[PDB]
Amino acid sequence: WYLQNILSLELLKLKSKTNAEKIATYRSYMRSLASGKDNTMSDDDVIRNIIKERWKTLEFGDRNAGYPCTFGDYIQFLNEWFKSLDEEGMQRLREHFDRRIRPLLAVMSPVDILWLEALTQNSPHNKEQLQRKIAFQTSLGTPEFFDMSKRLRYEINEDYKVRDELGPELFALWSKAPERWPPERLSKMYGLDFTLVRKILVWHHFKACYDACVEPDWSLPKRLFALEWIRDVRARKHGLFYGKMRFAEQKITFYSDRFLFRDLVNRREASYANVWEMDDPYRFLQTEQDYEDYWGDNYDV
Amino acid sequence: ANRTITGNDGRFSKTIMINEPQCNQALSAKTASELSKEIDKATNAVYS
Amino acid sequence: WAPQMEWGIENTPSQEQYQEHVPDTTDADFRKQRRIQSRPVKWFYESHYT
Amino acid sequence: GGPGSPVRGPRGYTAEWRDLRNPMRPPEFPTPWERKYRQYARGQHPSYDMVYAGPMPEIFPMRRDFRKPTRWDFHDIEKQGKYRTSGPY
Amino acid sequence: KNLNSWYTKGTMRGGVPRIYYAWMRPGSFTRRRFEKMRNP
Amino acid sequence: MGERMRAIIEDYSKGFGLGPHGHSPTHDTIHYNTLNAEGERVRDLGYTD
Amino acid sequence: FRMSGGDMFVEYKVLSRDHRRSIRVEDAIVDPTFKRTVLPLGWLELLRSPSLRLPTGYFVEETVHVSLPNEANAIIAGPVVLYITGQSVPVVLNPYFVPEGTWDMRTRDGELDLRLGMDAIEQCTLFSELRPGGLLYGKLPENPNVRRNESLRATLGRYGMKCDLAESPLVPRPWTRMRYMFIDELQRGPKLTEFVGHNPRNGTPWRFSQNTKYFRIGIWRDTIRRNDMNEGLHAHSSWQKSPQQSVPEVRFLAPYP
Amino acid sequence: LGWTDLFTTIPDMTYHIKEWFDTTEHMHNDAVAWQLGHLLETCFKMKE
Amino acid sequence: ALWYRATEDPYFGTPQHTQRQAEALLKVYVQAKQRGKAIDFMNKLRGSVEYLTGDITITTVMQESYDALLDTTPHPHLLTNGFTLESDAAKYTGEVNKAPLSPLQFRIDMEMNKYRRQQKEEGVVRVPPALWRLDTSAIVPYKVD
Amino acid sequence: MEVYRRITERVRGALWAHHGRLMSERQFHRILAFVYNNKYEYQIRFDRMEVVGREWGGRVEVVTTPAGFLKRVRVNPCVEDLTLYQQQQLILSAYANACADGRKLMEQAEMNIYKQFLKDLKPIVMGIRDNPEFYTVSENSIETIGGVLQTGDSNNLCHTHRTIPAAKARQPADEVRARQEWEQKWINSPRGQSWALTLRGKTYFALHGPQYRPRGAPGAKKETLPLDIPAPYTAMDEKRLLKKNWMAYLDNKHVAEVMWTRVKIADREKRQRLLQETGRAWHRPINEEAINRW
Amino acid sequence: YKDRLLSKQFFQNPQAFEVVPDRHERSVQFGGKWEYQRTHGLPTVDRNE
Amino acid sequence: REAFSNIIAVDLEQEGPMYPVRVNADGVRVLLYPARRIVANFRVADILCAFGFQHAGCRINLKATNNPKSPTHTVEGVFEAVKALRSVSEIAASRGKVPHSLIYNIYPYLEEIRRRKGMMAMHPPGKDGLLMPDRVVDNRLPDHLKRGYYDDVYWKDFFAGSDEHLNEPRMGLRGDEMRRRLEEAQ
Amino acid sequence: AKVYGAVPPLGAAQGHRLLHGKREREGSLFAVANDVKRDERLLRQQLNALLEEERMPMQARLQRNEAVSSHEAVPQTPLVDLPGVERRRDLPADPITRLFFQHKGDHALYYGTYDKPSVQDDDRVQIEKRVPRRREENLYTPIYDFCHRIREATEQRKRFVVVPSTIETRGCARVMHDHGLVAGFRDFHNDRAFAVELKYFQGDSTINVIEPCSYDGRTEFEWSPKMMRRLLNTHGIHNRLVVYICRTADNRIIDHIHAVKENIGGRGLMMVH
Amino acid sequence: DLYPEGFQWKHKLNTEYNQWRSNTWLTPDLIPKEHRGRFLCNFQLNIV
Ligand SMILES: [Mg+2]
Ligand SMILES: [Mg+2]
Repeated sequence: WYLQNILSLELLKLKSKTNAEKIATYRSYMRSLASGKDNTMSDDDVIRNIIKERWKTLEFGDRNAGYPCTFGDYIQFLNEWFKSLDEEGMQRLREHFDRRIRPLLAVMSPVDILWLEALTQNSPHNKEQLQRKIAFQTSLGTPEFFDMSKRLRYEINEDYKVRDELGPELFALWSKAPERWPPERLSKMYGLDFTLVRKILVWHHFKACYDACVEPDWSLPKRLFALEWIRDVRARKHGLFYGKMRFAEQKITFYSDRFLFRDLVNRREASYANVWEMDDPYRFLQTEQDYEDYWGDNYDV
Repeated sequence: ANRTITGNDGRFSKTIMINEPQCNQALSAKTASELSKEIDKATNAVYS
Repeated sequence: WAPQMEWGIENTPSQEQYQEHVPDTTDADFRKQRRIQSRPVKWFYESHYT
Repeated sequence: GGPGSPVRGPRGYTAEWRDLRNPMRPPEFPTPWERKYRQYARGQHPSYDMVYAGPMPEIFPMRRDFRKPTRWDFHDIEKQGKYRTSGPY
Repeated sequence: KNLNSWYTKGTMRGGVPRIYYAWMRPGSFTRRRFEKMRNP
Repeated sequence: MGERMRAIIEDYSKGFGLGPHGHSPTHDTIHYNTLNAEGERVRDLGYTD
Repeated sequence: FRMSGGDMFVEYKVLSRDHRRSIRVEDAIVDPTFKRTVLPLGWLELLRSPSLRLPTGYFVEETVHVSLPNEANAIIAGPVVLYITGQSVPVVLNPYFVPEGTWDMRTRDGELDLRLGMDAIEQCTLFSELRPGGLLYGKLPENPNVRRNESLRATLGRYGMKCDLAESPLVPRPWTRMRYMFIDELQRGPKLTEFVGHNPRNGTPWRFSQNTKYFRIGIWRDTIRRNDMNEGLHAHSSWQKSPQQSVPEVRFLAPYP
Repeated sequence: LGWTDLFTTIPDMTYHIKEWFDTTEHMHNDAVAWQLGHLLETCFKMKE
Repeated sequence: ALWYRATEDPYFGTPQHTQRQAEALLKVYVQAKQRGKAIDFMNKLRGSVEYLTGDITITTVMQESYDALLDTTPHPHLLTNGFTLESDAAKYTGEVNKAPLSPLQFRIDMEMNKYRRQQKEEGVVRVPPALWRLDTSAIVPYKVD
Repeated sequence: MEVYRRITERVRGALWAHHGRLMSERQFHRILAFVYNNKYEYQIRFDRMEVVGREWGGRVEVVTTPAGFLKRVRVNPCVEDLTLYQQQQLILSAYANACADGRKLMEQAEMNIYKQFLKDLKPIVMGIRDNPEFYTVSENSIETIGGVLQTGDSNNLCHTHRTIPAAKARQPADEVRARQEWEQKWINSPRGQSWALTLRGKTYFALHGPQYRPRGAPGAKKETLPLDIPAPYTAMDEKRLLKKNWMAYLDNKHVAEVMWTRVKIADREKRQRLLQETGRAWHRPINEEAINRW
Repeated sequence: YKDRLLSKQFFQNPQAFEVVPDRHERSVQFGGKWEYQRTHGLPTVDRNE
Repeated sequence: REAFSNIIAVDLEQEGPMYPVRVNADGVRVLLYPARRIVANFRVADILCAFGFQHAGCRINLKATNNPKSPTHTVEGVFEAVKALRSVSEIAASRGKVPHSLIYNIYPYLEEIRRRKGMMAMHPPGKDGLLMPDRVVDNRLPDHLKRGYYDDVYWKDFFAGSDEHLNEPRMGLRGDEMRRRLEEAQ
Repeated sequence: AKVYGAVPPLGAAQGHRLLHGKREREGSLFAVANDVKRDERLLRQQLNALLEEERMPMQARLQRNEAVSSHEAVPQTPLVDLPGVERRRDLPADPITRLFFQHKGDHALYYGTYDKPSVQDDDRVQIEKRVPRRREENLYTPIYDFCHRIREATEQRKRFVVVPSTIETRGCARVMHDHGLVAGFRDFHNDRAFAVELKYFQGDSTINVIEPCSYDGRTEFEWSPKMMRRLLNTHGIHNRLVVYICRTADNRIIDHIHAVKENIGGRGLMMVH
Repeated sequence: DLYPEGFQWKHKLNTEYNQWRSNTWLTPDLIPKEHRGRFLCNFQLNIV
């Protein structure tokens, strides 16, 4: 079933476009004029819709009757396949799970249980009473309000999309001499705050690495966040605990308004032979205690 | 230290007042080099 | 690395942890939420700096 | 060794005048100091303290923590009895 | 040198859950009114 | 329903840039189209060659 | 790191352990015929900074024959940090300090003929230059394990390389390994973090489910009279009236719902 | 001569600047720009 | 863990991995019927520094044991030496004698998957020339003792 | 930083003012990021060289990288006899004249950067004003709810300029294709054949042939046709936002509007100052009907 | 560059380069537990050029 | 509904009071002080748990036997106390001072102060970034002129159904597409 | 192979002790013993030096660096100046609108004490010293009623308070103004009193509570450094929120934070927050 | 941040957010007007 429906594209036929349709579509795609039909749907989107509804319309049961698969048959293939997984295989799996299932796992509700069982066409214990209960309760809202397909639809901060950060920026440069490319040069690219943009840079580096089929620098998150690293190390040594320091446990000292002046004139008057000296990753460290806190993790160093 | 320059700070505002009523507010070398400190330490402050 | 801390679930013996005697079997302690235990020598397979 | 401890006690130029030398003039034996250190030693190096560190972010999100069956989750009210179960664990 | 450990501070209430903040209070989280310039 | 209707409408229909008096439509002390003074100015003029 | 005449030249920075004292070296050969990196003996006193942890400047100070460069003709001194221009990670040598007589590299005017050995290559990204196809592979000392003149694809072909990267449809393409990247601030917001236990670190994120003894009467009263408010501990359960259940990683700052 | 834009007749202006910037709230440069600007327009520019 | 602790330990540890350690670990992987790890380890070894130095070497014993376990354990896409035929699989396969995979059909499906892939990625496929024919001459079928 | 961000906001704002197009925040910041990195490159290369300032006679010498860093100081033993104060001032003034020379260099460099930046903005800017629908009215013409009123005075003084040929479109692209047509016409001619064997010819081919760049050599390997981003004909960030969430739409259009207003206010301030400098405008409002009577 | 890159990619996983891929699972590594320090990233171009 | 009218909230950034709160409800003297954990009378305790306090500890009326003691008093006391509590941030602003916790935010600022030396500090000579309009530009065209204006750059009939870009929206259209408009009209 | 900072290449003719290795002199047990002891205490001395450089306060370091900076070869004599520039200036105040006149320091002979004040600021009422009418009553202190003045003036939301002027009282004011619990303060060199300007924020005061340490003058509380150190610690988190003021043997009025810094104990005055 | 922004998303109505995330939506009589659609939370009731 999986081979015929999902994997074989060549057997998939699409409704053929008329000539008028071909023209209107072309001229829509090449040059946009406002007020137009917002749909203009890519045959890519269409195709993927047909596939996902092929996953909708898949039902199990006796296959001497209509449907293709025994349930036992399905979980059998599933079991053979799950044992069959490599490292990056089950990595792809767990990513796929974190992206699709996991958020749904957070947004569920009793109101869905019937629908939740309609996926496998399994019959519940209480099915009539759940019919009644869920009917009465879904009565209290819009039908769009209650369907689990649409509950994830909006995401804050639409200016930077995860889809668009998949291609990492200027990867054809900082690949080739990663030392000449401190986090600053790239951080001018994003209109976000500091913690967020450094976070994003880490993700860029990792995506890039996995893309080029080489292993990523795991010391990179420690390098970009170095100040946060050392603050956490010294906090862990101070309050005795293992974890990451959170806000409640910060010192209650109140600095004066001008407290930063000394450091301000020290920074404003600094000077550097080259730009590498300006931002090297290790300028955070002076005493030996600094070097002992920064590398305590690698028993190599 | 000389009580030549004095100040008044509100939450978000800062007042630097030159006090030398005797010589008609004529700044000495020390007092001027001092004012260029109080002015930029008041001006580079966080809340001003 | 996290130092080992006393008065944990797998640390504390029965009578302090529960006021009852609970049998110590190396298999399936429901109270301790563990499925099974292979019981190697504690500091042998782990790295020493750890 | 502090303030409770026993006290330590105490025209021309002295012998402590000569050892001193201007940082403007090149010193005695030209020991290759690292610039960063001499910056830090005279107090002119821009500070990076623990005060400048924000939150340490979760970068790679761990795993889903699945519900671990406890003694208070049982489908029969009987299995959590007073004669058997004194608490979830 | 601070012998109370932040590791063990608290009282188990049994079933009673309480919230905690990873960093700041959630209300202070999205700053968009100064970011996207909606202010009087 | 009505309030967010109004919010969307007032936000989409608002003007921007500088007017004949050299200021924003939302500027603090100085105003434009007082008592439909421009509306009437179109009433009596009209647009025709 | 640059190439000329067939070999590498790297700038590096030698440093004491406390990083009090430092020396730059501009063009150093990267040569993997040296088991251990060699410096002029005179630097031993230049790099000695007697800190608190090392009352004498160095942890290790001894005499070795050191006849490899050219009976105790040299001195092993450790540990001196070394920062190479390309690399993010410091490399920590315990070098041979050689006097003038043992070996004298003055070789050209102003030029000290310093080079880097496998002491320091093992610790850098430079090490990946040591494998077949790299730029140091020619200069490895001859072995049974290292074939001198073979073409790269010949060598890797023997190790079992058949086609180009992900060329066969059976192996997934490298860049689909990571498709989605999870950043809380950019999408759906932060998690709602609760705990049952002593602290956030000592407890579980999970509340107790509906099957609890104390929750059953309450949940009952809550199913039957749905509209009025009900007393109980049944509030603390993972299950409740509202369509939004309490389970870990609820995104509560998300616009929808 | 256009050496400066600002002029005022108000007694003890300095106090009023202080107390005005006490009632102000945020540090975002939108806010700062408006607070400073409103101060200037209402007093130091001679509109009325 | 032991293999890491071999170079990590100050007191009992060796500076570089001895050959003894290598062939020992390999022997564990052979004796665990552990395929993936044996392959990856072998390749990692021949990519190490000790290998390039000449210190660790792949011997004939390691080599042939490696091959032994490579034969006798299940391969993901293919039938392996030391896969036992099942008489009763005829219930499904349709035949009692032969092996339940045909390398020819496997190759063909590989070609098909190659085109399906080029389509999934570029949205369009180049039609092969008329002089193009799949070369099946190099394929041999499964032999069974 | 400032001079750039002002112009970029000019572009973004204008882009939404004239046509209904929004620029993606992503894009807006990545322009600036490119300027920044340009400056950074110029810095990288600027530190390989040194500038020498010199004070009295030649007897105080200061060697400093153009960024203002100090590398060497040479001094006559004459100086050693002065005073600590005067020694300090002397060296400090040499350092100053060094920083002067360096800063002259850097400012040429920066002019160069500004030019490259403009050249990179040009397909966008000339993207918005080179369309058959684009227009402007004079800033002194009254605007009323129907449309814009006519400025009365000096019917000679208003001249409408037109950037577009009114007959069939000749786009910049046709001009570049014309340029390479003339390149080939010149090359393939007999006199051009003899010229391609000169030093001038091979300088031309080394700089401006990309086609002959060996595989793996830095730089573009084809000649590129000039980018065409016609503003009213290309949907950019408003269509994606309108499909996804209305709220982000309203916020981004709001940002563009605000930026445009701000730019316009700046232009009014500069105009006012230039008007005051030449004495046509007073220093406080003397005409209040120009404000209060609307 | 293409060869330095090729080699690094190959010693990352060999199973990317096989026409019929065998099981690819991570094993131990010879440099240490921190071996990524001596391995990672992409081959680097000489800085002069 | 009287309890929802009186709802209070608590800033949990600090997770418990950072100073002692000494406050009396009517006749009931209450002390809310910082503790290692939650310590209180069972009822007061799960009231303080209702706020999400980890580190608070609280006592009502010295000795527990002290008058007046009612269930009412026990509740009203702890709620009154909590309602008198000041958050640390609020205290810090109250004195016109910067909290130790919020200083990290200044870091990027302070960072590019340090990094502004050299070219990054440099501005283009001659150019302010403020470019005033001088002339008036209008490229608009009569419809018949733009009918075939973009035929070479793009396809013929470029402006076809475009309502904003044409004074005659229906020109250039083939009959079918003209019919479509009316078709949706009726 | 170009080398920077390494001074003449290959140094100059210096062999190590172990490498050169001249034949070891045989010292009598005397010589050897003495070598061992002098070089042992040489190492001890060095360890001391390093610890002292580690523990040096920043102010000390700055004074040192800028002292060396100005250092000349000859120790030059001070130059004769104007008749004086160095009179401490009088702090500015307005004569016409006043709490009190700012009295010149040039009049320092005219001044009285807190007990027997010289006639000045006649136009203003004079605060009276607060003393007990009978035996059982507490014996009041300028600190006691300083705190209660401020507390009551904070409850009535007043801008200015006239308050008793003694050494530790205006000490307390300077400390409170440091921490920003008080808008400002001034001593006019009026004998009896001086004035404090209160600060309000968000509609209530900046001062929650302000309390004196002792009710009597007959009771004097001494604060151990460990106690003042306990205050700073809220179950493992450093708390400077509350301020405690105290006298030192050195007659300084300090908060508990500076006291803990230099590890000195002091006598308690008041708490405020 | 004394007066934080809080929850700013208008994609649903206040009453729809309230409905989904809060049990308080089920008891409209027990809540005053100022808090009506304003709560996203579940409340426990304890009768003393
Ligand atoms: Mg300092
Ligand atoms: Mg009683």
